[PDB]
Amino acid sequence: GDVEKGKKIFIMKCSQCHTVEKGGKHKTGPNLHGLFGRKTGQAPGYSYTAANKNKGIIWGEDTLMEYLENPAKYIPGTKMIFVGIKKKEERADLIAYLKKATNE
Amino acid sequence: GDVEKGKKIFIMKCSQCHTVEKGGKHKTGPNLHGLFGRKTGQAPGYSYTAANKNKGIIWGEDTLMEYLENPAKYIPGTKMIFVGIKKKEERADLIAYLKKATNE
Ligand code: HEC
Ligand code: HEC
Repeated sequence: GDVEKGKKIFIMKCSQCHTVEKGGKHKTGPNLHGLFGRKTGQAPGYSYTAANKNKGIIWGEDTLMEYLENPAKYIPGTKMIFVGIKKKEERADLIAYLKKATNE
Repeated sequence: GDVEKGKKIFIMKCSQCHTVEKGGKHKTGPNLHGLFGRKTGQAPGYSYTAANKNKGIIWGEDTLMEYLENPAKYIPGTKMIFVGIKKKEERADLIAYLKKATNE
């Protein structure tokens, strides 16, 4: 994969709620440093909600791929609400941009 | 409705297949200039497939909003494939970025 494009994807779609760097802060979501090979729900200092902890799954390329591919199946209600809030704002911003750009 | 954020979303999520500018090129998808207030399937010069045309739907703020919220209502199988191909590439670039950034 192209890490430079992946960086832009991460900024746009995740960085509002997650940091990746060693010792980076917990925000809406947990810091993700050390994620690869860690069991779900094991970021130190982050208060997970009921669903995430009870998996027994190890994060890696393949589990991330399945996670991202059908998030609704696996994300808990809390994150679903936060994500839906961000997606509603993104839609309104996109439509705002389109009504400007396509009529300029 | 933040037009500048809307632009960034458009670049990331749509600009591979769409232009918005007057006289802008048709690419995988139709140029979008003048979209608002136009019926579905009426971009001049563009070769559509069946499942979009002859709707009688007029594009606007609300129909665009529903499109983004419920794409199954509007996107044909052809576009589903193009978008699914794109999302897979996105997932691989994001995962590649994460395996670098979360291990730095
Ligand atoms: C962009 C595509 C991403 C990616 C790759 C991830 N997120 Fe999130 N995340 C958020 C919250 C509140 C949680 C915890 C939910 C709970 O309490 O159980 C998470 C959790 C994750 C994980 C699991 C981490 C673990 O340590 O087990 C992963 C891998 C993850 N996220 C990746 C919050 C958000 C958002 C808030 C609106 C947004 C946007 C994202 N996350 C985006 C992404
Ligand atoms: C980013 C979220 C967007 C937005 C806002 C739109 N698209 Fe696409 N698009 C693609 C193709 C092949 C078509 C034609 C499908 C067919 O033959 O019917 C479209 C169509 C649209 C429309 C309808 C346009 C019309 O004139 O009726 C609209 C409003 C629209 N798009 C907006 C192809 C793609 C992609 C290829 C992988 C990508 C990505 C997008 N479109 C993204 C977006």
